[PDB]
Amino acid sequence: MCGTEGPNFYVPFSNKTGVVRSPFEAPQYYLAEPWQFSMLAAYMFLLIMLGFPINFLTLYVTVQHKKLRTPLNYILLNLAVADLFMVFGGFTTTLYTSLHGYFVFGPTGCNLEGFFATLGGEIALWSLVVLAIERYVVVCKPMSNFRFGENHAIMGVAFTWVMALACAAPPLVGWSRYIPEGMQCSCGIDYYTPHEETNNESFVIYMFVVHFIIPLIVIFFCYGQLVFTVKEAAAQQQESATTQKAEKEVTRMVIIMVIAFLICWLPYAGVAFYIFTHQGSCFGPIFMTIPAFFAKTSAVYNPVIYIMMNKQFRNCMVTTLCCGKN
Ligand SMILES: *[C@@H]1O[C@H](CO)[C@@H](O[C@@H]2O[C@H](CO)[C@@H](O[C@@H]3O[C@H](CO[C@H]4O[C@H](CO)[C@@H](O)[C@H](O)[C@@H]4O)[C@@H](O)[C@H](O[C@H]4O[C@H](CO)[C@@H](O)[C@H](O)[C@@H]4O)[C@@H]3O)[C@H](O)[C@H]2NC(C)=O)[C@H](O)[C@H]1NC(C)=O
Ligand SMILES: O=C1N=C(CC(=O)N2CCC3(CC2)Oc2ccccc2O3)CC=C1Cl
Ligand SMILES: CCCCCCCCO[C@@H]1O[C@H](CO)[C@@H](O)[C@H](O)[C@H]1O
Ligand SMILES: CCCCCCCCO[C@@H]1O[C@H](CO)[C@@H](O)[C@H](O)[C@H]1O
Ligand SMILES: CCCCCCCCO[C@@H]1O[C@H](CO)[C@@H](O)[C@H](O)[C@H]1O
Ligand SMILES: CCCCCCCCO[C@@H]1O[C@H](CO)[C@@H](O)[C@H](O)[C@H]1O
Ligand SMILES: CCCCCCCCO[C@@H]1O[C@H](CO)[C@@H](O)[C@H](O)[C@H]1O
Ligand SMILES: *C(=O)CCCCCCCCCCCCCCC
Repeated sequence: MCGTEGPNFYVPFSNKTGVVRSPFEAPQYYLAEPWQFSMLAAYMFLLIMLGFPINFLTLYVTVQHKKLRTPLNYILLNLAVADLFMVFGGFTTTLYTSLHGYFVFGPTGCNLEGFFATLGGEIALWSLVVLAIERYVVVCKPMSNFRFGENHAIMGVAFTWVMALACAAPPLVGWSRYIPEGMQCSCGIDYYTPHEETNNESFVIYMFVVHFIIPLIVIFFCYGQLVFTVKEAAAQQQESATTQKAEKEVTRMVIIMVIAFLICWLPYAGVAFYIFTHQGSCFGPIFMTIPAFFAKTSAVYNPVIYIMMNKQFRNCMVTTLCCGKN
């Protein structure tokens, strides 16, 4: 008796005192104090205020700077758009519901806000995967006579939308479901409930393997094989000081990317390990929602790492911000 079940929701609080209400109808202040809902709102405001300009400025400077519109950069524009789906489909909605203390848009808004928030983060995820595959193909040259062009870059972008739809869409048609999560102001995939009518179990396994394990293996193989290729080539040109400098910065950048991906990936595995073991107990409105809580920040630090630290974009954006000068 950990929570209160209802049609289209699961509140992580016991109704033995009769105070639980539908997360679609009334504030959930038994889950958390009003000021904690405010701090949830303040966190969404921070994400909006950092995440909109950075990701929008990424799209804007690409319009103003011809050098950025290369095919290898398409997937980074895709990342920028995905983060904007997170900012507007997710963070902005959640700022609004947060300040009511429940999901005021009803179950219909739940499927909508759950779709677009989930799609956004899933496109971002697979953009980091596709970018690693592309960099691996361009550097390690696994295919004999191959040249990466506009057509290949478009396939990569389309591929992320297919993978994101492969996660975000089934809950609208009967495999898993969208429900309010945590403090009941955002909607998402149901990992909290063994809903047999929508076969929640097999979807969690499908998510764990296809949308969690596979991304880690591809990112690690590709980038590891790339660092290996760059390090062997540098080893054969050791008197080229710039080749050595270029080798160090590629390695340093792969480490930053992979570490930043683990900062978002390991919390889910940490919580996962707390459900493989420690299966019996109940989970508060914060337990499985801690990884989701902190993964939202990827809408800010991913463009900082992949776009803002890109030597090209950085100078482009400085010129754009500075009305053309410097
Ligand atoms: C967590 O647990 C609580 C406690 O059980 C649930 O809240 C109760 O929900 C039931 C309905 O499911 C509520 O019952 C309905 O109350 C209506 C209003 O009652 C108030 O006003 C009357 C005077 O009209 C007072 O006497 C009473 O004390 C209340 O203050 C009634 O109009 C309803 O009557 C209709 O339905 C019943 C059958 O349930 C019939 O017998 C009647 O003839 C009539 O058709 C009904 O009684 C109850 O008031 C709620 N209690 C509280 C404390 O809120 C939550 O739903 C549950 N949470 C979740 C998420 O499930
Ligand atoms: O790679 C990633 N994939 C992500 C996709 C996603 O939203 N998640 C759904 C919940 C998920 C997988 C992760 O976490 C689980 C823990 C235990 C059992 C099943 C699980 O499914 C997010 C972030 C990264 Cl870094
Ligand atoms: C830098 C560390 C920040 C920690 C913030 C913890 C704030 C706790 O603050 C307390 O929380 C209670 C919760 O109901 C309130 O009722 C108390 O009035 C309040 O003082
Ligand atoms: C840009 C941010 C807009 C925030 C809009 C918050 C509106 C909150 O609305 C409030 O919700 C309460 C229920 O929790 C009602 O009881 C109040 O009457 C109502 O004013
Ligand atoms: C150190 C602070 C950790 C705070 C963890 C808070 C977990 C609350 O859960 C949160 O509820 C929100 C409302 O539905 C959701 O939109 C968020 O995705 C979810 O993480
Ligand atoms: C480094 C990887 C970048 C992308 C990380 C995506 C994390 C997505 O996080 C997911 O967001 C959904 C919608 O808010 C929630 O329903 C899920 O509970 C949550 O895990
Ligand atoms: C996804 C896999 C990421 C691969 C990161 C490789 C980091 C290797 O890092 C390198 O290791 C060398 C070991 O001799 C050290 O000598 C170098 O100083 C160091 O740059
Ligand atoms: C040229 O490259 C710079 C052009 C002039 C920009 C100077 C203004 C920058 C201010 C940005 C930070 C504002 C902080 C607001 C915080 C709420």
